[PDB]
Amino acid sequence: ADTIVAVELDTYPNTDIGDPSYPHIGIDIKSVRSKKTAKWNMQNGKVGTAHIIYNSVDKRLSAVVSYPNADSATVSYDVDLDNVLPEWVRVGLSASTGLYKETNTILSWSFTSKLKSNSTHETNALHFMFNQFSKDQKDLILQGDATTGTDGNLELTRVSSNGSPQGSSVGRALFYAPVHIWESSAVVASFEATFTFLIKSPDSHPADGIAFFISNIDSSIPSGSTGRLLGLFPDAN
Amino acid sequence: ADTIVAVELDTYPNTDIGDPSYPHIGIDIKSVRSKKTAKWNMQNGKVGTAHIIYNSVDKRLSAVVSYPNADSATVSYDVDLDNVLPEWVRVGLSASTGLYKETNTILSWSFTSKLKSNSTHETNALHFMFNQFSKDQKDLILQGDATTGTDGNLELTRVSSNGSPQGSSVGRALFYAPVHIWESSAVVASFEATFTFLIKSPDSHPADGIAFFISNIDSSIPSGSTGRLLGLFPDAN
Amino acid sequence: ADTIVAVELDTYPNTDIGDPSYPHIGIDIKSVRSKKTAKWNMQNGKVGTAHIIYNSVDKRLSAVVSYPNADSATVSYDVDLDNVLPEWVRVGLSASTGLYKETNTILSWSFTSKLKSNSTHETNALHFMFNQFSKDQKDLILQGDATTGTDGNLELTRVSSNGSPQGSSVGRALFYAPVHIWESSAVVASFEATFTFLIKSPDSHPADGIAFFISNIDSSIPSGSTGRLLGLFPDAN
Amino acid sequence: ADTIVAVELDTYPNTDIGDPSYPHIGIDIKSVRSKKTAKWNMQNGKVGTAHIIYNSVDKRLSAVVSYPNADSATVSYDVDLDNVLPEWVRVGLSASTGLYKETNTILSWSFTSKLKSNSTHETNALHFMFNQFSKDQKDLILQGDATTGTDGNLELTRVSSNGSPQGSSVGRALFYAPVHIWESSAVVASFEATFTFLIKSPDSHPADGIAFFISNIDSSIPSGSTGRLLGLFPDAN
Ligand SMILES: OC[C@H]1O[C@H](O[C@H]2[C@@H](O)[C@H](O)[C@@H](CO)O[C@@H]2O)[C@@H](O)[C@@H](O)[C@@H]1O
Ligand SMILES: OC[C@H]1O[C@H](O[C@H]2[C@@H](O)[C@H](O)[C@@H](CO)O[C@@H]2O)[C@@H](O)[C@@H](O)[C@@H]1O
Ligand SMILES: OC[C@H]1O[C@H](O[C@H]2[C@@H](O)[C@H](O)[C@@H](CO)O[C@@H]2O)[C@@H](O)[C@@H](O)[C@@H]1O
Ligand SMILES: OC[C@H]1O[C@H](O[C@H]2[C@@H](O)[C@H](O)[C@@H](CO)O[C@@H]2O)[C@@H](O)[C@@H](O)[C@@H]1O
Ligand SMILES: [Ca+2]
Ligand SMILES: [Ca+2]
Ligand SMILES: [Ca+2]
Ligand SMILES: [Ca+2]
Ligand SMILES: [Mn+2]
Ligand SMILES: [Mn+2]
Ligand SMILES: [Mn+2]
Ligand SMILES: [Mn+2]
Repeated sequence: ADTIVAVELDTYPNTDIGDPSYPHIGIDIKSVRSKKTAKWNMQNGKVGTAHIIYNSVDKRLSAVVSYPNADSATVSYDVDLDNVLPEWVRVGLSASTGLYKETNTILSWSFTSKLKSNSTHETNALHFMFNQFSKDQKDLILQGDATTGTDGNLELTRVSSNGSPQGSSVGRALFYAPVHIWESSAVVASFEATFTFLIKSPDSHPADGIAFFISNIDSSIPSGSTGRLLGLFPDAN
Repeated sequence: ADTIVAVELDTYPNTDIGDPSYPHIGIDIKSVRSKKTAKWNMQNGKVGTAHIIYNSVDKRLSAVVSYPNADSATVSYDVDLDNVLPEWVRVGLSASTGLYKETNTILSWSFTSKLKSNSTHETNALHFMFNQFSKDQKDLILQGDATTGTDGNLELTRVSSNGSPQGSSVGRALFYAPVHIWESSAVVASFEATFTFLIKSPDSHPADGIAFFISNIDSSIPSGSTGRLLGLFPDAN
Repeated sequence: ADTIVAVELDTYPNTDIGDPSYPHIGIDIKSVRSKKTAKWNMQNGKVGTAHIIYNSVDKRLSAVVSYPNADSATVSYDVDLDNVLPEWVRVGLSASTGLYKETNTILSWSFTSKLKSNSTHETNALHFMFNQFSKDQKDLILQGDATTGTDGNLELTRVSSNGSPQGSSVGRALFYAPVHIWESSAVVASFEATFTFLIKSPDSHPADGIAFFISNIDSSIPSGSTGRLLGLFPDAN
Repeated sequence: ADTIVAVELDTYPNTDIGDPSYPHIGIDIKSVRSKKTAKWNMQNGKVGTAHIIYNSVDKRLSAVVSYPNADSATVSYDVDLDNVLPEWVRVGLSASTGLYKETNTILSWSFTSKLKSNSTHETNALHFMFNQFSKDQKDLILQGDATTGTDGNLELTRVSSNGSPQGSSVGRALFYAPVHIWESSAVVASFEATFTFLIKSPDSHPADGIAFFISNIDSSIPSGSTGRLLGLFPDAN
């Protein structure tokens, strides 16, 4: 199977697979059953911002999700990504819907990764910033139901011609270039990601969520990973 | 054939195809026969720096090449890249040797491209920076004789186990992700590239040169493009 | 007197001092009487974006001003800033009102300057980005009527408690640190600035405008420079 | 007195004030008696690199110091800078010598700070990068014995016309613009700094060290702070 590290923005409480009984953010290390979660007051129809950070000095993956004028939700987990991911990865966004549904609309996405050796200063970096998505956007790999360009946004899951979100949908967008996330003899490595999103739904209990993820380069949507599996995992183990 | 825009650092005067009678820098728009050149005092065995810039307001492709303590060489050409390149491209470095030879060693390479629409501020960007090259560097497409990792450098053309450069060699490195270089309704677009290089040779007249280039995404080394064709063109038309 | 280079967004046609008979953008080199202008269709009450660029290879100061869905206004002028400005400068925004008036509200302001020598690669840079202004924002020098913090914006000229703009107002904001804009032996130098703005007015002919400017470090608002002088010049020479 | 947070690169073991018995790196929060230290194998005459990082999610100040081909030294301390520093600060480098001495030569210094509110995305940033220092470098405040420009370097402490370091010296360089390091309602704030340095000495036990520091805006060298006090503190409390 793929190898996945992710930050989930999980809108739907699947208590039969260990979710808490409320919408939540979580750190997922090789399982949908998050290693750490925090309560998240998702605001239906408002634009939110997610920030994700990591560095190899502290070996701590952290995320903060906010809406204007409200308390943020923050979650952190101590993990050494050298012990989890391959050296080269792709980074992406994923989302899903199930019985219940929501738009999984990405309005912007930026990412930076740095890798520094002990040679003097000698540091490599990748940075991208999408504030407008186009169709046929050749620097993204779209998987499943994801589309780009409608109103300049990335729609990870299916929406009808008028903006009604559909159930049983899954889609992802991966940046085209591989990213060098760690190296045996690097002095320091770090990354950060930010995205803004609009989750809107007619349902009183929207579903299923959005995730930022890091995977093996050749990662693909696992069969059946709509709904609670967020396009990331083949099962709930 | 491919579509190529390039800045050549041309070490060898091929006067039978229109080169001036001295080493030179040049702007190449769909032909090896440069649209503009400037005299270049290449310094055998020293580390040089090349800077390339362009923006869609001025529609001027410019380059400056320097060595410490010496005068720089600068060349500029008015060209609207919308009229030459496809919207999506790859960017790369190319080099060659022929009867005469030189190392075509790249010590660093950075690139930034920005594309801004009239939506408020709404600007997309790509930036990469390689100050150390690794082997099996998955964010580069290596073509021909190019290799990475030896002493942390990118060797575009063949060098023997002790650093002796070989004749009749050609090689290129392209960044893996496509780059969005223009768009129909962009307000402004720009790019810049910088690389540092070490051209060393036992020959009194080193050959053939290094180029930074922008091409169709699927560009490959044209058959026979060693020597004076710099890995870029199939012929000298 | 101060030494000023500026890009003016001039909302009011002062034909008695050489303005064209329409709102316009202009390049001002040591005089309010622009060296080059272009027609500008300012949209009362809409958010606009201004981009300004310059580099020492091309020696061309260019600006583009846009509103969503409309044609942009662009102006360019060939000038070598080594011949006009001191080596060290401050950068800022200025605005004014006169008999007629408008809000001169800055929603965001970013700036980057780079200066590279021929030492290998050896390049210095300054970048700032304000997307929210606070009061008592210690990295800005506010002059005249300019205030910060109201709704997170920079109000260059006076606005009443309800947002009504006032006449006969002038104000400026300068970044606190001096900027090294050129050097005798630099290989390349460049800068860019971007700001977003909201000019709104009850008048059918709003006045007077906004400018991005570069000045001697100790620049101050010239006496009497409300109105057509944009907070920049002591007279219309 | 001033308020100081610093990362010390302490070359001389002052065991009478709590230093360990070896050269060390340390995190100093309002005292020269570090809250955390790590052993540091300083290499006389070699160029080292220091990296310092902090973010408000994790509230952890960390530093890593390296020389090519050797193990790095790393130290970290959990501290919420909101509880220690004023909202607005200056950032700087400091160094000293005493009875024993060393060059405290800075070859490069970069810094980035970001402050993001919950307004959508709305983030402010400052970045500077000095790879060459000039004299009369107007974006630095030099204090004490610090000078700039000799061979393009920043010499924090006194060196004779031939490069012999002098005892009983202290000097600092602060970036001119204040930095907004925290805010009451920010969602996330972060900073990073990197510098490269050359500490060379004729002494078998070089002294006293270099520090990166963050202080009240109006900070000045405390009287008598040569030697073990690193230009930072008035006493060893
Ligand atoms: O979209 C929400 C949720 O919907 C579906 O799950 C619901 C139901 O169909 C299941 O039988 C029960 C028990 O597992 O859970 C729900 O009530 C699935 O599509 C699921 O993946 C998704 O999270
Ligand atoms: O590497 C320099 C140069 O070498 C070869 O060209 C030389 C010779 O072989 C040719 O007959 C003449 C006339 O075209 O030019 C040279 O002297 C080629 O490999 C060439 O592509 C290359 O530039
Ligand atoms: O704010 C617009 C304009 O208003 C004032 O100028 C007007 C008038 O008072 C002057 O007598 C005439 C002739 O110069 O021009 C205007 O109609 C001034 O405040 C001026 O600076 C400003 O641009
Ligand atoms: O530069 C090293 C060190 O030198 C001086 O301290 C030495 C000596 O003069 C003192 O009497 C003893 C006891 O405190 O310590 C040293 O051996 C001072 O300049 C000191 O600040 C500095 O670290
Ligand atoms: Ca769930
Ligand atoms: Ca040639
Ligand atoms: Ca006017
Ligand atoms: Ca000490
Ligand atoms: Mn969950
Ligand atoms: Mn040529
Ligand atoms: Mn005018
Ligand atoms: Mn100590």
